[PDB]
Amino acid sequence: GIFSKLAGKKIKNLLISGLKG
Repeated sequence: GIFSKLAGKKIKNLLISGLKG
């Protein structure tokens, strides 16, 4: 639920961090 919907955030935080390098 809350963690399922919030997943869209964490995933976006790792994508930008993994692509920023």
